[PDB]
Amino acid sequence: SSFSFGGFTFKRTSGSSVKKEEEVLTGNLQTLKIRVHEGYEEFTMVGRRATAILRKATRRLIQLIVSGRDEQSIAEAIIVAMVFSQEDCMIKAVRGDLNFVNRANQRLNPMHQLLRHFQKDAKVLFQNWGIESIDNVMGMIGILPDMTPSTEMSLRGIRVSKM
Repeated sequence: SSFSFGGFTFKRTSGSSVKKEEEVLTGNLQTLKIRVHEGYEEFTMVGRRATAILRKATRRLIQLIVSGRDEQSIAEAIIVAMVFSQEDCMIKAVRGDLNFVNRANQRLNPMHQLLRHFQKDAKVLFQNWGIESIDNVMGMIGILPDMTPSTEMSLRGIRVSKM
């Protein structure tokens, strides 16, 4: 029930999915054969400096609650979750070709390609994801596309659990 992605251990806590291959065009008009997880799943994410609860459906982030020691540790977890979501807006936020390889010169898996692209610079990803008005929930806060806190708005589906 656990696996690694992007520096985080993911643990599925509920749900299930079936893989279906889909061929999409990235935002840079490159073909990419993604391995789409169809179904609704709940996960925890545990990294060195950040943790999260993630609920998602097929190519759709429903809820992400993130905790972390600072804005950029939090940002790291968000990037990973947005890529893992497989959302169309994330695919379309790509701005360069995906040709990443490991030290054996083997091409990274598609979801790794995407993660490595956004790990260059996540600004377009974050700007394109979507924002929403929020309610002022005790112990929680919004996070804006520039990774600063807000009590009025947040990235869509995403909240930060404060200390």
